[PDB]
Amino acid sequence: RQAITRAMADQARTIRIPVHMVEVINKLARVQRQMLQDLGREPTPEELAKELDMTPEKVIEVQKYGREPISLHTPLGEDGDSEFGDLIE
DNA sequence: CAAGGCACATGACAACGGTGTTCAGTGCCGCGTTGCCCGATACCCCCTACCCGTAGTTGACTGGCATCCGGGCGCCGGGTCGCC
Repeated sequence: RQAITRAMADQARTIRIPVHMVEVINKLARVQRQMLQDLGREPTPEELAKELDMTPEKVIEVQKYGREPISLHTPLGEDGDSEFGDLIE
């Protein structure tokens, strides 16, 4: 499990995330999932911040850092021929 | 009636008038040309806060994934095993 999780942290995401940011983001994600499961509603950012014990600015920071790129070579969907990489200047 | 004698003016004669130049000197009064003076600015230091990588964590826990069909259409071209 150690080797597998190290590999997932260090080689899964297109934009590399440090291992301890990786555990921070997965911790906040799983606990937020628990918040949704308990309260049955999207938790407010301040409540999440206190649950994580960090301040809201770190919450927003890791939330924004925990994304993944979208591929240009995808159909635009407006038309089959068109692709996303041919619409951004 | 002709010749000789005195008045006023006249051909030049310099020297003043008044004013315009001259090289000359020295300033007069504006730009500059430079010594300070500071003032700010780049650039060494020390401290700790936090990012990021490495290394453990012992009941047991021993093979996955969901595919894929209504192209359609034809040809090439090779493989592939029956055929006698």
